[PDB]
Order: sequence, then C-alpha cells, then structure tokens
Amino acid sequence: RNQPQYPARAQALRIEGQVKVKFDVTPDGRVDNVQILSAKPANMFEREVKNAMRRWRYEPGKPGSGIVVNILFKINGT
Amino acid sequence: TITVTAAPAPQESAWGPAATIAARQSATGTKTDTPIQKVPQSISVVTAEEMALHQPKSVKEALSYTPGVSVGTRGASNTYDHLIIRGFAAEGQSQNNYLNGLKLQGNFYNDAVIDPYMLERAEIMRGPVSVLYGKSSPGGLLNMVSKRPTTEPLKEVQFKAGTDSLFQTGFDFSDSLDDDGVYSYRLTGLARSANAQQKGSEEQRYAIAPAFTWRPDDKTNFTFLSYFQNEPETGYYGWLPKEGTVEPLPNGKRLPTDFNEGAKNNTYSRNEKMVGYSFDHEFNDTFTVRQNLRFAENKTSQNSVYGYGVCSDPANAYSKQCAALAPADKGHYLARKYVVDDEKLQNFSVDTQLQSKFATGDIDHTLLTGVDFMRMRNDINAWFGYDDSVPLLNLTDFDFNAKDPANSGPYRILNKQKQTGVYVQDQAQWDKVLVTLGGRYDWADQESLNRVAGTTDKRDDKQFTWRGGVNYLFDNGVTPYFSYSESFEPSSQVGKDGNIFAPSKGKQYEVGVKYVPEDRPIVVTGAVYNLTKTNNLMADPEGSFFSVEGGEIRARGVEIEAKAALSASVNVVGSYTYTDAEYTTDTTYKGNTPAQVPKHMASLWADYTFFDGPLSGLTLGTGGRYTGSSYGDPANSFKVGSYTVVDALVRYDLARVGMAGSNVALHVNNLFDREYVASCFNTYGCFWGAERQVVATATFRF
Repeated sequence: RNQPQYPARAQALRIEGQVKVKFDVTPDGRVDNVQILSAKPANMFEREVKNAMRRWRYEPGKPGSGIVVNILFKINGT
Repeated sequence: TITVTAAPAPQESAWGPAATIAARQSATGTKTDTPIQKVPQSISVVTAEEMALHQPKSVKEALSYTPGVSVGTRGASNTYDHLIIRGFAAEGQSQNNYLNGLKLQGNFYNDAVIDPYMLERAEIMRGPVSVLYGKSSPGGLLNMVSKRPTTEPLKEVQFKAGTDSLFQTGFDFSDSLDDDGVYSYRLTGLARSANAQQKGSEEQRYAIAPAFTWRPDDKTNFTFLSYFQNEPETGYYGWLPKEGTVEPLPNGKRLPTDFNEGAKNNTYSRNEKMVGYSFDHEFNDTFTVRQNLRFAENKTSQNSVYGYGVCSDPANAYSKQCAALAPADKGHYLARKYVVDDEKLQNFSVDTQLQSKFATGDIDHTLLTGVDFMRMRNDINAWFGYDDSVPLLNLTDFDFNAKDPANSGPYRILNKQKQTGVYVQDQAQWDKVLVTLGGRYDWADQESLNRVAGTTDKRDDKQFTWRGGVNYLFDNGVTPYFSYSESFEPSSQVGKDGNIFAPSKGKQYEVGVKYVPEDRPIVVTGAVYNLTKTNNLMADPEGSFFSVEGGEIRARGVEIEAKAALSASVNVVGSYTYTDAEYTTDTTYKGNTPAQVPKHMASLWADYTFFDGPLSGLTLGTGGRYTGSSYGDPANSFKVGSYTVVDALVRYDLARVGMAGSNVALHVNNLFDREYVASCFNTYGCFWGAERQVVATATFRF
C-alpha cells in the first residue's frame, strides 16, 4: 500500500486537506470503482490520490466492494 | 474506516513543469538548471499553467503579459512568432527563436512555429546572448521547452469553440509503459480551423508532438522529441496604408478592421517536420554531460498579393497605374504588388555540454564547457511583382501564373548558414556572492547563391563574445545584481565592394534586483539596462543604392515584472516596460526611434478561485494590457496610437461533479472589442489589432 504524492501546488503554498475515497477490489489484488466522497479543500488532491491508488496491490482472490479510506495531507509545520 | 497521512520536502526542474505560474528555475540563460535569482541576466518564463488560461492561439499572444516584448509587430496576424525584444529584432523580418535549447534557424519566408499547446513553458531572455547561443539579435531570444513525458498518467482531450468560426480539438496523453517507471511517452496533438479576423482568409493547423523518454537508471535520461505540424492555411499577412487605418481617408471614414486588400485566391502554406533528442547523464557528484540534437525540414508555399500603400504615397511615385488618375482619386486608391514562393529548408543542430561542479577554497564551482554546431539551408524559388504588378483598388481573383517580364521578376536564391562555436562558463559562488563568467568563440560561415544570376557571394566570421555578472544572495531572497553581456549578428547584405558586411555588435550593461523567496511561490523582478547595437548598416552619404556600415542604435530603459501565487485562490501577473530606443549614429535617421517599438508598456492580470460555498470551483479572471504610442516608420513621420485592451476568464471546475481537473470555461480577449491599430513598419505597412475574440473550452483530464 503506497502513499499518494503531495500535490505540487499544495507542496508550494504550504496548505493541506483531507480526502475520502471509496473503492472496490478486482479479484487479483488491484483496485477498481475509484470514487471521491468528500475532499476539503476542493480541486487540489483529487487526481493526486486517484493516481496513487493505481500501483496499489495486496490480497489476490479476496476482493470486496465498498471500502472507505480517508487520507490527510500535512506539512511539517516548521 | 482506515486512514493514511502525507509529508513534505520540494524541488522543481528547469525543463519540467513549474509548481505554480511563478517559475522558480530556468536554464535558458546559463544552460544550467538554475534558480532565477542566481541568473546574472534578465529572464521571463510564461508557464503552460499560465498559457492555458488565455487559450492563446500562438506563442506570440502568449507573451502579451511579458516586458520588453511587443507582440504587435504584425498585429493580428499569427503567420509568424515575430518578436521585438527591447526595440530589436533579427534582420529581414526574420525571427530569433529557439526550441528546447536549439535555435529554429529560419530564412526569408521560411520560418517555423511551435503551437503553445505543445509547450511546457515559454521563456524569453532579454539582452545579448551570443555568450551562450552564438549569432543573434542583441537583446532578444525566445526559447520554448517542449512538453515531455511524465511519470504519472495523463489522459486529456480538449475542445475549443470560438468567434470567427474557430474550432479546436486537442489531446495530451502521457504515461509510463513499465512497472518500474522507466519507459515513458507523451503524445500531444491538435486540429484547429478558423477564419482570419480579416475576410476571405482562414487558418487551419494540425500538429502532433510525439515524445519518448528512456531512463535506464536514475542518473540518465534520453528523450526523443519529434514534432510534425501541417498548415494548409496560415492566415492573413497583407499590408494596409495608414491612409485608412491610423489616419482617416479623404471621405472621412476608415477601413474596417476585417478589411482585406488581398485577392480571393491568396494562399499561405507551411509544413514543418522535426526530430531530435535531449540527452543527459550524471557520472557523479562532479561530472555531468548533456546533449541536444535535432534536424528539421520545413516548407512554405505562398501565392500572395499584398498592398503597397495608397497611390498618393511616396512609395508609389514611380507607379504608372497609380500615376494616371485624377489627383482627387489618388488619396483613396491603393497600389498592390504580389509574390509567389516555394521554399524548403533543412536545419541540423547538436550541442554537447559538459557540466562540472567542483570545490576549491570556500567557493563552489559550476563549470560548463561545450561545442555548438549548427547548419542550415533554405532553397528559394520565388517570384515578385513591382509597382504595376496588380490592379489598383478603391476603398476578385488574380492570375498568379502571369509572370509578365514587364512588371514581374524571378527570385531564385539558395542560402547556406553554418556555425560552430565553443564556450566555457563558470558559475562561481562564494558563500554569499555569485560571479558568472563566460566566453564563446564562433565561426559563422554563410554563402548565398543567386540562381537567377550566377552571382554567388559568401563569407566567414570569427567572433568572440563574453559575459560577466554578479549576484548578491540575501538569505531572504531578494537578489541585486549587474552584468555585462555581448552579442553579434552577421549581415546577409552586400556592399558597394561586392562583399557582405561585417557582423553588427551588441553591448549591454544592466542593473537590477530579483525577489525569489522560499516561503511563497513569488517572483518579482525589476531591471534597468543600456543596450547598443553597433555597425548597424545605414545609407550611403554619397547617394547610392548600397548601404554603409558603422552605424549605431541604442536601447535603454527599465522593466519590472511580477508573477505570484499569493494565496491558494489568488494569482497575479503583471509588469511595466520602459524602452528608450534611438538612432545614435545614422546616415538619415539620427535622433529618431525605431518603428514599432513602443516607449511604454504595462500589463496586469489576476484571477480568483472559489473553494467554499456555492461558487466552489468557479474561477474568475480579468486583466489589461497597455501599449504606448509608436512611430510608423524610420522617418518617424506619423505615430500609431496607444491602446489598452482587457481580457477575462470564467472557469468552472467539474470536480464538483465527479470530474476533478476537467473544467469548462469562457475566455475573452479584448473584452470591449476595441478597434485599434497595433503598428506600422512604414507609412504603407499597417496592421489592425485583434477584434474581440471569444473562446469557450472544455478540458477533460479523464
């Protein structure tokens, strides 16, 4: 389970937000049915997450539909 | 249910995309990945992000908010990306443009252009540059980096529909073919159709930019960059007399902005195809090698009938057709000549560099050493018409295969250009100070065959050009500096002796400060300079049809730009330009300012995005571009007026509806449909500015 890359624009304006993803699992480890529930702030991390849930991979043959993650992007602080 | 969490630690590329609209690192001023502040000379970087916000139909309309650059030399025509940087241009309505670090050498009419949709970033480097690129106009040079492959997927198709029957369809796809992300690719293409602001003239373009990238390890890259663009029609490119544009006509009315002194069957085609690679290899913390190559064949066909000013013009004094009408008429009657032309040209160019970073005392070094080779050839088969070349016109087709030896002649020329140069540059930084020092020797051989005369004049040049500068690095950002830069460009014209003139020279001193913080993505830059071209050819005092060297022009002034991501909802771009240009040593125009270069230029634009509440996603932009008055000819006879136009933006982010990225927006150029004249290069060569132009677009980043 890899981690989503911090969006440039954000990585630049020292800003942050959280993202609620809901998705499925294709019978082989991969993923499918990519969806974005809530994501404050708006257009900023979306695409960044979708692209990160691309190389994901775990248990082949034991899929499941409808599973939420919810990920938050953060900046050092100092 | 579960949860994940992310972190920081930055780094942008000079050849990659910029984090925001405020580029932080360029490389087209030192040929090294370098933060803008550390560059001893003036620079500018129009980001793709920025461009794809005005939806410019060309790189010229993309430089509208850039200082020391008039994008109105030909007004509303986009046949060429012809720029005048700091009152200077190449010679012979030729352009000084580079792509991915290599010059796109043109000639006569054969000049190629790259659509901006294929560009990743458009940089402008003002001031002399022979120190790094060889021959060129003093103060002036356009370098555009092409979009390159990207690690993450990219699937985007774009639809543009606008005024004057504009229809565009483009697509930009890029991705990684393997798991370990080594073999990547990118395919960019588009098809555009539209009527030229004028009448009877349309413009269609189809271009595909295929690019491949190989990265065996992490200290090596190899990117194939090809580009093929075909245009069956390039649009209007004629001339209108001030007698009907700047100044009114005898009847009192002026010609409409969509007028066209051309013939229903004028045609202008241009086909360009090019292929090359950008190689880069890091051997270790000290040695790194690069290499940019490229070869390209381009063609340009044309059957045009332009308009030489009205009949009462000093230009038409020896005109029969004109001079045979009641003097009352002469004022509202336009002369006209024509041109038929088939051109083809090839251009090869490689540049092997060797970057070497090393120590010494407390000073670090970034030493560059390279060999630049360039060769080009353009074969011309043109035919021209004079004075009584074509029927008059008050204020219809045209037999182009007429070729009447009574008022028409042949122009069959074969030009050869070649240039090898060597150079070294040291970017020395002593803790707080940065001294950039470099030099380059160039061997510029040229040869011209006058097929319709057996006449063949040629020449070889040996020129040394160097540069020096200093940058003080206040650890808060702000960077003050000053630099001395040299330039030189050979002449293609012949003298009374029968030999091509000596290369003209360009010297320039500049002083300024650049603010490039760390906290925010901002880039404020101001500068004051004094640029002077010497040995500029001027007329023969002993009354002759030949010109004479030993002239001089001066460009002096200041310019300030600022681009920045103020908040996360505010973006602001702006500048001011002050150009004082004047003939210092001229045989007939002393004390006069060169035509088309304005004294004052200003630009300001900002957009605001809504993130909360109903309007969440909406983005609203607006801006303005001011252009000062200018002289319409060397004689500084009449003057073209000053104009201010406004642009506007409305863009909704479809992410509020399941589609992040993808949006739909309205772009408006020249909101109040101002009716203006961009400029005139002479009493008889004027150009109308673009009329209001609306473009509605749909971007889908699937």
